[PDB]
Amino acid sequence: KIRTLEGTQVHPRAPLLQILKVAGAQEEVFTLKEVMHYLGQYIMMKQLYDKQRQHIVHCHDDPLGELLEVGSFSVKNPSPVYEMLKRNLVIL
Amino acid sequence: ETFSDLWKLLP
Repeated sequence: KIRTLEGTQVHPRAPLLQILKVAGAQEEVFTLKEVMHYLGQYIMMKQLYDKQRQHIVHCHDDPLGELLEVGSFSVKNPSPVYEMLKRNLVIL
Repeated sequence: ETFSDLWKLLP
């Protein structure tokens, strides 16, 4: 597991890769910004954001919830995401 | 604001 997370290639462990693939990823190797890209696609596509208060994402009965280990997060409090990423990315 | 506007506004 990484401690500190430009252009550097990551390989996501299988649980994360599944979510990125559902989001549309055609790849096994990603940049960090390609991971964030597909992660936001996933929330969009699955409509996990709260529809009145769209900074809030409800991820509780979803494979993403399982990864983040929270029922909800705020896009303005992105810690659960960054922490999940260092738990789920192999940094070569 | 929409979720995707908020999302791309991230470090």
